[PDB]
Amino acid sequence: RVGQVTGLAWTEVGGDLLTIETACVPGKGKLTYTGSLGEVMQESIQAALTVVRARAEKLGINPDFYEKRDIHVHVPEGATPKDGPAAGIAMCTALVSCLTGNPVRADVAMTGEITLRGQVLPIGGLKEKLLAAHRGGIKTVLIPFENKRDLEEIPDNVIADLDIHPVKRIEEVLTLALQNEPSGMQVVTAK
Amino acid sequence: NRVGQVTGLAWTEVGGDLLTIETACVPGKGKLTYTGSLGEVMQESIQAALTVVRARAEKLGINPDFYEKRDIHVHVPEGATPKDGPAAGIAMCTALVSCLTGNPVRADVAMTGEITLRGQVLPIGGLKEKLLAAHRGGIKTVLIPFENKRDLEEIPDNVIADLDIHPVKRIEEVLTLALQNE
Amino acid sequence: RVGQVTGLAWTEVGGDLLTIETACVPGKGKLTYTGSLGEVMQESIQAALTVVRARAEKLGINPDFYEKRDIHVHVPEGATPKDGPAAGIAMCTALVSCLTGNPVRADVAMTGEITLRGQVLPIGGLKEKLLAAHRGGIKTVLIPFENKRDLEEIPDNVIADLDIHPVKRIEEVLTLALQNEP
Amino acid sequence: RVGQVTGLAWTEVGGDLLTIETACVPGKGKLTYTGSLGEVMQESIQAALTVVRARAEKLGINPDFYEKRDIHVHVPEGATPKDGPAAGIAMCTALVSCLTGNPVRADVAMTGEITLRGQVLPIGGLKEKLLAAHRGGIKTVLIPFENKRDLEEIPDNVIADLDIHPVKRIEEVLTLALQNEP
Amino acid sequence: RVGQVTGLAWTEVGGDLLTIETACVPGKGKLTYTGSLGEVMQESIQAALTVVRARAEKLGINPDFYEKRDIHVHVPEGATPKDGPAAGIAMCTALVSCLTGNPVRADVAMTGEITLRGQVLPIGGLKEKLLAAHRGGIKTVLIPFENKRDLEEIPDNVIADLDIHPVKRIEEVLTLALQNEP
Amino acid sequence: RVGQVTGLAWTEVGGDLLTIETACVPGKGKLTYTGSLGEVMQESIQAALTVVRARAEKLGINPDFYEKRDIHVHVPEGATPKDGPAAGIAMCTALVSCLTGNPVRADVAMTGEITLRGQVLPIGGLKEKLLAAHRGGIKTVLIPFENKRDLEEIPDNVIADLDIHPVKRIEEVLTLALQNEP
Repeated sequence: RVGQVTGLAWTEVGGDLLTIETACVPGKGKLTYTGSLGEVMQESIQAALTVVRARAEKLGINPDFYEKRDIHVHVPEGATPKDGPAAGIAMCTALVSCLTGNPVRADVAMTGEITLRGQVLPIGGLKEKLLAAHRGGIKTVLIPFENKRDLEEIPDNVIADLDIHPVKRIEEVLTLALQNEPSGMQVVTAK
Repeated sequence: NRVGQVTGLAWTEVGGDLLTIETACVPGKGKLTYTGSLGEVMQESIQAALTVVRARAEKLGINPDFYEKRDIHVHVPEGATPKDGPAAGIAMCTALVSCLTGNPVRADVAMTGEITLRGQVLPIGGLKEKLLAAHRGGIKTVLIPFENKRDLEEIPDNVIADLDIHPVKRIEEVLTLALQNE
Repeated sequence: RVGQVTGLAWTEVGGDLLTIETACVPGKGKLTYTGSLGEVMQESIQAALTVVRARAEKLGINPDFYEKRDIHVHVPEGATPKDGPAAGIAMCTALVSCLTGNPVRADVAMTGEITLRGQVLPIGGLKEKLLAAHRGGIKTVLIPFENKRDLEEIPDNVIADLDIHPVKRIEEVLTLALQNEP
Repeated sequence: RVGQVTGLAWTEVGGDLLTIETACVPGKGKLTYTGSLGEVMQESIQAALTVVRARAEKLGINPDFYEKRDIHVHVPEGATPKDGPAAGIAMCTALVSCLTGNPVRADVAMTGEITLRGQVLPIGGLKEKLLAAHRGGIKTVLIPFENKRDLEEIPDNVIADLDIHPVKRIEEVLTLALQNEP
Repeated sequence: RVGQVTGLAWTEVGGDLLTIETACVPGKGKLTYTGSLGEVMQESIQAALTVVRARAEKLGINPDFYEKRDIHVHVPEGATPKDGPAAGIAMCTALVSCLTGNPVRADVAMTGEITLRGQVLPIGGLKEKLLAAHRGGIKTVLIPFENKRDLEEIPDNVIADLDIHPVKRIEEVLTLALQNEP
Repeated sequence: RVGQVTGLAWTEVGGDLLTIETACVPGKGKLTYTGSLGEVMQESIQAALTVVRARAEKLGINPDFYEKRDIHVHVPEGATPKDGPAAGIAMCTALVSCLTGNPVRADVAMTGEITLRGQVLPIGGLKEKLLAAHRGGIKTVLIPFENKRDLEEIPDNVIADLDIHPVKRIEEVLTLALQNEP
């Protein structure tokens, strides 16, 4: 799906999984975000968007086009309170996909705090996040490189059904989550 | 006549029930306003409904730039009744499509369901009380989310007898069923 | 010019007579509303303006008047809290009068909740309102159609002194309350 | 004396007197009101300003002043909370004076609530206001006509050196308060 | 493009020595204020600005400086809550200094509330303020004319060491505080 | 590298090493501050921002940047509350870096309240801030000149390892923090 990403982050009912949605429609450069989102999660969307815009050239988003779009990120179920920083890289991925028409890869989830520099910072509650992904039949989860330590204390039955890809930067997350290569143009070389 | 109207079933502090969702779309400059003693969740459902229409504007027969040329006012009477939740979403989407196209809505049809940006219809809570309101209100046909079908067993036989309940998965089905012309 | 209508609506000390004032001078589209107005009454003014906007051409108003008018709705006494939806039809009438220069009738008061579609919904406290009109020497009162039931309990002399007209729709209100044609 | 008017209105310390000040310099139509003003007094300013706009042509003011002048109302002492509607006719007078160069008259004070139609409505605590006028060497006081009967329960000596003019309409206030025929 | 004055005004610590800063960088008329300022102090900034604007021609400031400058008034220490009207004459001084390039004499501190007419009104806590100027090594202090009596209850040993200039109007403050005659 | 500064400031636990980020992409002047920042810290960003504007020309910065760029200051970790004025010089450094493309030295940490005139004011918690820098591998720390006295009671081993540069003004800060001469 274009603009749809599965994040793992905190909701009232524990650190469940989140179905993030995004729309990029004819407009005037307005950003709106909804889904009973707490302050910290809101700010993660703002950080995620700035990350995209700072990388517009590499990702092929023209500023002309971007200022003629409104963006709405919505996170159903609408009434469920969600919060925290851990959907950061999912917001970013969703927004790149939304702006470029680049479909998100099926059966991937991701968790991690985004920074303006593109670094994926570690999150809390990896146990229950991975539990939620397993429960949902997710096949591949992207997690912060720096949470690799936390995999040890997770039951090996859940670990077995999940393909875990620890990531350090947003460029890697995008290559792992989107169908087409989001950064640059493709050069073929032969030896 | 730039005002769409649709019978919704949604939560109210006087026991969540039958409401008319209204949506006007007069000449303007792309301002959204919403009224009716709405809680935050319901307010956000209006945003989501709008976005569904804006994204599907061509497939729906609406000018894709309609939003620069129109003001949108969504109102949910009765005006003093505190109301909330996502269950009016598909009614808001329908009202807005009606308002912009001139296609009237069937007054004998009511609807309940959370809408997503992807045009899917998600399940709601308190289906009993919703369907009770549709029954008491003399509504003929109710659209409910497909995932609320299992909830239909707890509904009293006489309400199931009275009401033609059509479960829906997508906004497409909603519009086909609720709008008079297409 | 200055639009001026007598409504019956809730104040801190109960339902009472309110002088609703409107000014609509050349401008850029600003809406201001004052009078120690609670949020519900504020929303009723928004609803009333939308009704007018949606009927602009039928009413003979340039449909882009909102681009070139500022509108100030004010409800004295300034210090007295007021609230609820029952001035809706008065607000609409005041707006129409001001924007068309069609003066409001002498000795008419009105109570009733407006909706964007133009249906007039019933209000509470009709007895207190009708008593206030009667004490104030008002000759004609427009009430919502679904308040006909509340007339039984009104003192007989009050019913006899007042000309009471139940209305279903805003068009009826404008025809009865405005001095000229519409 | 231009744009400077003595109002009589409520302050947190009493019904004290108010030195209302105004500035109106070329700009984009900014409106600023300061002086620890409560919501009701702020609302009286908006009412006063709409009355001026509605009458701009008859008062010698260019009606585009809303877009060509920045207006600042300020009521020292800055930290003293002030509120209520009773400075309404003082605000209207201040604004007219500021916008036409017409100085207010020495030793005049005024109290009265303003309506959009220009009627002056009665106020409370008249005795305290007249006392503040007396202690302030005010020789002429404008008051609402409906406060005439309140002059009875005020004593002989706190009035005998005050020239009290009960007024019904804003025109009368402006004629009495300003130096040149408005 | 940064003016600097030492004021004496109320802080959460007490009415102390305070560096009031103002920048006036090229721009399009935005006003920015920071320094943990309470609402009364913010309003004193608005009065100060209006005073400078009303007198721009006299002072040698280009008219329409408010079209072409952004103004930022900051009062360190950033975390210390401050409030009241007493920095008013210091804000005026800083703004005139920023706009004209006329440096402020660092041997001068000042306190006083400013009115739109340029009058200086008396302030509170004179004792604390003059003690903090003395402790701070300030030679000269400007105070409201009406605060003269208050000197009599401040230790004579402190007051003997201060060159105190009681002032009625903003012109007197600008002549005393600005290095070059404005 | 560019638009990235290591600060020492206040934090809900008490550690104090802060990773300050900035971006300044093409836009229309929007300003966004995130990272759970308290109001005093946000004001320090506004102060820092005006410092850059005042000096834009000297720093090679296009003075149009304030309406031509969108500036985002973010301080992870996103969830951790942060406040106080002690990141002011860091915020200024981060902003200058971003707008010039001049990389910040990764071996430098800093702490210091900033003023509109560019002076660096003393902060609190020096002992805890320096211990954070000692533990965290930083080689050079910029501290306000007036905190020199606080080094006396900090343990020798935490300071023996650090190159501590006490600074009075932002110009020093920028020379020592940035890779290429500002």
